Amino acid sequence: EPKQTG
Amino acid sequence: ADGTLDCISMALTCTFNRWGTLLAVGCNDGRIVIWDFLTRGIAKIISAHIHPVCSLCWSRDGHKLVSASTDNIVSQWDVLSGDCDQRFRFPSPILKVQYHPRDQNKVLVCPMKSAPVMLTLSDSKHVVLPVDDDSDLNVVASFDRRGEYIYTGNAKGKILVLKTDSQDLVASFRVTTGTSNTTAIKSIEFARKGSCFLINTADRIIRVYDGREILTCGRDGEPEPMQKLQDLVNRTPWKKCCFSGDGEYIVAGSARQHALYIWEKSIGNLVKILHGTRGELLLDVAWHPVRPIIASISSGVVSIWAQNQVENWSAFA
Amino acid sequence: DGTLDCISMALTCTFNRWGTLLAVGCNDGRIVIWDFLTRGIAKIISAHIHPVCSLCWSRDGHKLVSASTDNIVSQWDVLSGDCDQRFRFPSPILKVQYHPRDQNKVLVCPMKSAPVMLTLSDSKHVVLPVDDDSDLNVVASFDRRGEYIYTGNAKGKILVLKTDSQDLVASFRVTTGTSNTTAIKSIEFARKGSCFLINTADRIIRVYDGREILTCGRDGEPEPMQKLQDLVNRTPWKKCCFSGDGEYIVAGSARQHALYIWEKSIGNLVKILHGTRGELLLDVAWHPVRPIIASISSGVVSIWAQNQVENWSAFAPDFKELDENVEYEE
Repeated sequence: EPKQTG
Repeated sequence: ADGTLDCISMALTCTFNRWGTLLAVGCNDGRIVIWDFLTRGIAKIISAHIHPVCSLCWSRDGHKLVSASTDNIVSQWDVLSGDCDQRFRFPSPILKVQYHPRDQNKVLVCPMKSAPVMLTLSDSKHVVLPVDDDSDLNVVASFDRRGEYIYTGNAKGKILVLKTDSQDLVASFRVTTGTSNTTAIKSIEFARKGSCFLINTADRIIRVYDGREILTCGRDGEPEPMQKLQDLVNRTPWKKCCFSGDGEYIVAGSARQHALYIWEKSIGNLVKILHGTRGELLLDVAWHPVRPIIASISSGVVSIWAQNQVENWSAFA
Repeated sequence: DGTLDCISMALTCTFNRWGTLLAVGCNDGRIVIWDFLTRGIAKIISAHIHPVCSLCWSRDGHKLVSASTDNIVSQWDVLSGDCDQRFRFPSPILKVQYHPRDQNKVLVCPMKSAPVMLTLSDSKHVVLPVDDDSDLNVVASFDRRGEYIYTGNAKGKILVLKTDSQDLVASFRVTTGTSNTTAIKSIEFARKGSCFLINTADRIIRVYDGREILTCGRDGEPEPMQKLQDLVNRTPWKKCCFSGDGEYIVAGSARQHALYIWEKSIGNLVKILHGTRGELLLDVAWHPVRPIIASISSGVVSIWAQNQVENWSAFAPDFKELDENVEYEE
């Protein structure tokens, strides 16, 4: 379960 | 000093065409911006409304756009020329406009105060659909995938399934909380494959049903959702949700963090969260009909989130 | 103007009918399918052990036909990667081409043999007629509808055959003005309309109306709609093709890594795209429905695109793209 941000 | 801030558009609503080569984007200044995935730039700008456009839908054949403004105006646009084909004046605002997915002579309009109306455009008849108990404040509705049924939902959790042509009630049910209270229906979305759809309710739980189980159940049934999806940690409410193109995932945009949650529909499992830049208000979300691409609008800026398959190679010198 | 970093050792490339995908045949024998929507790889096919020198998409977009340098000709399922069928020829293959209206027929153009048309379901074939008998080097193309097959030989003779019967229904020699012959290096048709072009050893690109040739009939003298050449440098042309609408033509000069673009109607050079000076031009394709052109030089694909007048002269909303590179998987 990843998270990506920006 | 200032100047270009005055005339730069803010994006408010967006939708893909059926093949996902084009993204139509409605703006605060009434314009509709057509953005082209093939060239990665703007193809066309339609000067459409005097006021912000708030709803947009593409016809099946890709040639017409239906749009709604805050003027209570529903217009059809010819995208190649940019010309208006037809305009309607409603009383009370419009929440949503939607083409019949198989016959683009029919449009479903959802006014805020009123009950939903279905237009035939070759001749401009409307026909109000029935509403239960007349909590007709905030009725949302949607065609199912092939457009044989219209599904409506009101502020008291009542969902009607209507025949499209005959307008006759063929199924109904009421969505309740874990405390047997009703919760308001905020949106209905069908997937592009299969027969599942989802509802966003005021109790911050997205429910996924199989429309086959619901017709089976008939008038005042108890069908149970296949999946109930929610933020277990922060209990965020949901601004907007929809299925992936194949119907195996669901994206849901948080109304309180610039964040997109993504679940696998079959096992209800949350697989990732996309965090937008902190502090921005999320306004729309659309999953690409045939690709792992999500468009989202937050604070007037369009974001395309794309997975790109690459191989592992890279340079050494 | 923007190269693809995910593809290496590119050799030939062709768009599918909607220009959402770019099939790239590679020097390592793989076909890499690049996706214009995700700007990433859609599909990798291990197609040969030898370089892939020719590709063609079926009209329904599900099948690819390729040729190696091992003289193999294979049909692939783009979804599964599976090889539906495989043919080995004596002598190598210049060109493979589906019949545009019937993907059960493919046209093969061998180096020293006459052209062959196959049917994939029943593995039968036709060898097509040939004029000068010692033609040997003949290239051929279906027309846009696939009702005729045009051929060109090393002596400048164009045969027009009917695809069903193989009957010569029109023909003409292409003139160097003098009277000396000139070799036909390729025949290409527009996706819209009736025009085709011929690339020739005298470095003049000749545009003909297909109907103007049918009318002229057997051993005619039809005159070119348009004659395109570079009278400054007298440049040879590695590859030519029409825009999807058929009113522009691009031709790639390998000699000076540049693409010339003319109007077909009037004939005047509209623009020249210059790539890097080190590299040798291998292939060029024009997008079927957009002002986009794909280039291969030294195994690198370059996309040249043209957005409309706006893009900020119009004060449009801001668009930002967040790309998540993931590993290619089947």
